[PDB]
Amino acid sequence: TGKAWCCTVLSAFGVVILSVIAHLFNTNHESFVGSINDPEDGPAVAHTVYLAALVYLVFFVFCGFQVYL
Amino acid sequence: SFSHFLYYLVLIVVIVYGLYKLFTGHGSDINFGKFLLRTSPYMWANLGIALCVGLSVVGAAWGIFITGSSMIGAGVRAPRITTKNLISIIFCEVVAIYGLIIAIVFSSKLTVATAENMYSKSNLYTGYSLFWAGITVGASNLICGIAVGITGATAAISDAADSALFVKILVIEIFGSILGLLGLIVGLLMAGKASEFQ
Amino acid sequence: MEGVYFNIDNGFIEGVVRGYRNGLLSNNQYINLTQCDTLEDLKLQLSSTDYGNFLSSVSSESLTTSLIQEYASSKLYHEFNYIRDQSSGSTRKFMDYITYGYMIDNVALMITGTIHDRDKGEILQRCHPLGWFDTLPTLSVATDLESLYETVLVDTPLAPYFKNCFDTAEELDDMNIEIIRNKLYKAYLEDFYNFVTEEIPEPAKECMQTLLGFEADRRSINIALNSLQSSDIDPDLKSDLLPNIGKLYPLATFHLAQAQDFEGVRAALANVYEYRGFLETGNLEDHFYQLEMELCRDAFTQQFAISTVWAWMKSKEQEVRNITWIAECIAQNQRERINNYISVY
Amino acid sequence: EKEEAIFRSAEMALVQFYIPQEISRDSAYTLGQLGLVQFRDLNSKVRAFQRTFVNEIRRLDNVERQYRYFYSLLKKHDIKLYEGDTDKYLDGSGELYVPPSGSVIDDYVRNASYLEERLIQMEDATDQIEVQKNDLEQYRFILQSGDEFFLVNYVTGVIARDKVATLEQILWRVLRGNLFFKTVEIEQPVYDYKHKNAFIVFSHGDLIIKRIRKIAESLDANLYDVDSSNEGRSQQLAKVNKNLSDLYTVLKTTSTTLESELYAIAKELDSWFQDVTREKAIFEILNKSNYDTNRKILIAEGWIPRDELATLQARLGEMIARLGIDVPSIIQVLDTNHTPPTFHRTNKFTAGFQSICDCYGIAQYREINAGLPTIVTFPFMFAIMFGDMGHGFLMTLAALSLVLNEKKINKMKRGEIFDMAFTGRYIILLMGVFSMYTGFLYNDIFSKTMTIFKSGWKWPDHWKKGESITATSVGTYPIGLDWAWHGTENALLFSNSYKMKLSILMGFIHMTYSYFFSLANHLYFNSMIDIIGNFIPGLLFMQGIFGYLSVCIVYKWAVDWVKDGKPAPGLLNMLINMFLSPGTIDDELYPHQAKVQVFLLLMALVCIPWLLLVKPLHFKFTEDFGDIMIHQVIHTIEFCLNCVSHTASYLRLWALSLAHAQLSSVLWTMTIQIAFGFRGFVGVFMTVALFAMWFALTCAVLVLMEGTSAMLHSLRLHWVESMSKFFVGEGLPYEPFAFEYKDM
Repeated sequence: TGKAWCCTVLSAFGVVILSVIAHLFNTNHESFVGSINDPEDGPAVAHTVYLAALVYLVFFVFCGFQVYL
Repeated sequence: SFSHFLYYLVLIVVIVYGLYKLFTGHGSDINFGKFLLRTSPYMWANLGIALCVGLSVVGAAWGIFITGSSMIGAGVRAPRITTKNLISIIFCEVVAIYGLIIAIVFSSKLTVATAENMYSKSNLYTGYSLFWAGITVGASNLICGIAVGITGATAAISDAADSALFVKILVIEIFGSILGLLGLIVGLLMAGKASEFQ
Repeated sequence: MEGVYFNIDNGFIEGVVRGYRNGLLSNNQYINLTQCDTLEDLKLQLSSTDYGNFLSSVSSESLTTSLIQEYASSKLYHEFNYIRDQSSGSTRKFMDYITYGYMIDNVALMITGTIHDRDKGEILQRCHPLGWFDTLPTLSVATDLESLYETVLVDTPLAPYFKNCFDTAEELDDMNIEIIRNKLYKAYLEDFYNFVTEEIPEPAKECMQTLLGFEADRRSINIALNSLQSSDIDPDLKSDLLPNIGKLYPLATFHLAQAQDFEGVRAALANVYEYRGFLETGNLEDHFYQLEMELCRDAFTQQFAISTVWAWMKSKEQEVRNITWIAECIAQNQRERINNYISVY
Repeated sequence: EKEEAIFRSAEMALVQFYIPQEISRDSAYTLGQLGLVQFRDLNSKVRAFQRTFVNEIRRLDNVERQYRYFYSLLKKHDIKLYEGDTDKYLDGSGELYVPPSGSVIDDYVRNASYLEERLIQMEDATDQIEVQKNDLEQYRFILQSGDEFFLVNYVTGVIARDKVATLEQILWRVLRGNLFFKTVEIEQPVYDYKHKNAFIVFSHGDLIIKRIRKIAESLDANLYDVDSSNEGRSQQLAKVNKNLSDLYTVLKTTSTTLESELYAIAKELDSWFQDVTREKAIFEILNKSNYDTNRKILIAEGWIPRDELATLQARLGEMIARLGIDVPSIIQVLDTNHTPPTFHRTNKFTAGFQSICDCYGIAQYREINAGLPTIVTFPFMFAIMFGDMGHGFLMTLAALSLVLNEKKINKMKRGEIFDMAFTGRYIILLMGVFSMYTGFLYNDIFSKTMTIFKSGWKWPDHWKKGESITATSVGTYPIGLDWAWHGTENALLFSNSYKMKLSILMGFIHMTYSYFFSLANHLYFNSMIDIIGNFIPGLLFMQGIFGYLSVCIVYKWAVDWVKDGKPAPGLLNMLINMFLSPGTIDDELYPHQAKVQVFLLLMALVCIPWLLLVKPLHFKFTEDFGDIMIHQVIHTIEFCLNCVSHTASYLRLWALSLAHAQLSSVLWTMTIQIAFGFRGFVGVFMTVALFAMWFALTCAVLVLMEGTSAMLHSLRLHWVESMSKFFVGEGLPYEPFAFEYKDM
């Protein structure tokens, strides 16, 4: 029902937005670590964003079985 | 009342303060001259540019809810009038366009001036003229925006009774819009001579 | 000045009322009623005017003169509760004092039913709807006033008006009710006059200070006349029934209480030209209704004032009083006094 | 062939039907089956209360009144109207329907009258004893708890909840000293539907209680009796509870005789509900014809699109072969001087865009429909404001869902907020697509930028921390805003001075394109005076002011003022001094500038009186002249200002684009950029919580609200700024005569 579509679509794009974000701190993209206020260490961040992105893949598959039934 | 009790008291402090400095031999210390020579001429100009468009736009929007709120009333039994009585909404708006033009004319004159040639003759005239040009054009159009709205609700009614009364009343509402055009003229003759800041 | 702060909240009320008046019947629209044969041609006629299809739920046989008067005032009250439900603030009170006058009529109409032992269902149909309150039918209980006062009428906004009324007997009768009913318009027309004096702005103030100077003169005189049918009434009692706002106040009020004949009354009214020759000629009540239009006809000449609402009703009740007056003449085939109807618009 | 009728209305003349009396009914049904004709009331000159076939229709609406009362009886009782799944088996499509005979319909009016009287009897019997049900069913409830209430001088009853607050404070004033009053709440509402409470009073003696029983029963209070001793009220309970045992089974008996019948009528009702609604509608349109008495001729004239003359001609011939009459002719067309109505053909796509232009005004017969340019200008202006690839992507998907599943969604029921979305599912699709093309030029995605192509700018070779730096140009960035501006100090001094000059040019183009539709209308109705009277003077006024303003802005951009050594002139002082101090300049733009300005100004002043005089004089030259002049005086005082206050009003394209960034680039900086400074499992949590708050505000504040606020300004720009150029209006709709199903 509607209570699962919320966490489904949210977790769906959440995986797709966070995965691209992690790939950019790793590669040291200018817009994300080029300035001084931005964090200095890239891969110290991408290791944190993979993990958080998995958490949304948990709720995408978990509530993905519930809407199926 | 309370808010009316203050106005009697502000008069009294100014009179005690006006005498204590006088019977002691300090009357020249309250010198409005230095308050006009030493104050920055940019303050007087950026008020006449905001009050001109400020007090004019209050005029237009005032005359619109006096006009529209009655047109909508008569148009519950006679809804045909909404397109014929629209004119009175135009004569309420045009005064705003009179103000929006002056603010752009005077914004051309705002420039940067040195520190030595700041408080000179040609720069104090400019500020004092751009100020009382913004008050005149912003007060005239503030009132034209009210005498047109009032006159615009009587025609919005008489049109609903018998249509023959409408055109006979715009001769009043057209003589109401002249007033907003006369300040637009006089406001420029002030600032026709004033030259931008050096 | 007048119309600068009016349209902020009371503007949409000004346009609707002045839309409802153009639907009033002019002299030409009354004449077409005068030559109608029956009440079925009448229905065909009024549909042309603002009354419209106001009898579509009615048959041809059911047409009577009472069913008309009932279905002409029902259209006035949905056009008043509408303006009353759309209002706010000071204009609400002005549209609430008007209801305080139509409920006092219902007070003296329920209490007389207790004197005569009639059923409330037969009565409440005769009660006026604008003067309703929730504790109204409970007035059918008892005969005493203190009984009906504390039980019911202290909660209502008629509390401050019975200050000069607790001299009643343990037995209450009809001639005492008319003395009770008339002591309230004495105070009502004052508390509604000090209100207009204070909270209503100009120019409605000058207009309504006149229309209350009239409604008090209509009652200050007619008390002196009905007292002639009776044997005697003390003069000190009469001064507690006369309002204190009108033109007759204070000078002429002295000589109306102290006038024991029809001739001594005209000596009291001879000293004011507004009320000079009404007694000298013709049906008296038709002279008042003629001056009532002429004071309401001058209120519509104004704009940006909330005195039009008062005038709108009083100008539209005389309208309905002319429909029925003509409705009886046509139905009964007496076509003699069919043209006595009053009209200004 | 087939006329499309989306660029202009459908050309159509009116046609008469000399209908016989024998087949007056049977021929008129066929038009209702066909559904392409609108009739004109010649009978309106005659009064409305007395007409020819009133004896017929007056009988039927009373018969149609009663069927709604059959449906009402279904509502009260626990019954459902067994309905049809579709409307494809009632001949609503092109397939024909032979009309019922009089015996079929005379039975209906008969079936309406004798049937209900049985139902009016059965319901009176139920109500006569159902009021006896509740009066006693309450009488036992006060007895069940009769023990604990008290812990003749007392009374009991049942009152509605609102009146208890009125009653409880009245009895205080009657008896100030002592007042012993309790209350109990009934769990289930009584059907009268109103809740009710129970109560009890204890008084002193008999002088008072006879008065309280009046005060209570004056209000809606059912006073009952109870014995004082607890042994006694158990006896009263023992006897009344038995009467309800026998009574209740009787209710179940008298009810079912009504319900088995009501169940029987309900299945039949829905079929021959509509079949009478047609039969009265047919006579409503036959009233409007002239019915001659001495000669049996019925004259009815109506409009029909010219494409379907032949279908009507071919179809009519088949009916008269079913009859055997074959009248010599029942069809003929003439030309007259009335105002024909307006009909544009619409598919699923063009309809949600045509529902917008209709709300402002019905278009004149055979003018330009403004609904074709509104397909693209409307959602594209939304893109200028909305202007972001990230948000525009989201709008597309919710429009890519509603569209694909449209066949499921069509059948099922819907709310009201959800219908408007499905009605405009094709409007939202484009707004999401074109919002992705803009944001690629603006170079914004969720407040971030795209770094695909090379940057024509360039930085120095070396610098240090906290040291300010400035760039060097190399070449030009091909497609969009070069990505070196992001994060920069003086960015907004570029976008602001850019997006202004965009909206001016985009407002100068949309208006003039809407303004040449005037020309393509005067050339149709062959009204050449307005070309020389109305069109051209306004063309020469504003093109000579804002066309001069729009062309100079492009010239200033294709000139390297730095290399030549000349200073770049300002454009505000250029537009002002040419009115006030003509012939004067402060900074030059091009040769003979002052030569052109004075002529353009001279051109405008002559176009005011030439817009003002030539058209009235043409009438006088060939009372009314006073009407033609004053309306032409107002066409000038409006139009000249409308050439100004509209051009400023396109600068809402500027700000709402400027706002959507400073909400997005703040909402990114306050929520998610926080988390990128934390680490550990505490860092894994703040990223996950702050994201869903970013995704939520994004999907609620920036897509919906800024969608709707920007959705309405685009509507505004059409109705007021663009459509005001050519739109006259005062049209007549095309609402033909055909049938459908009633929601009831």
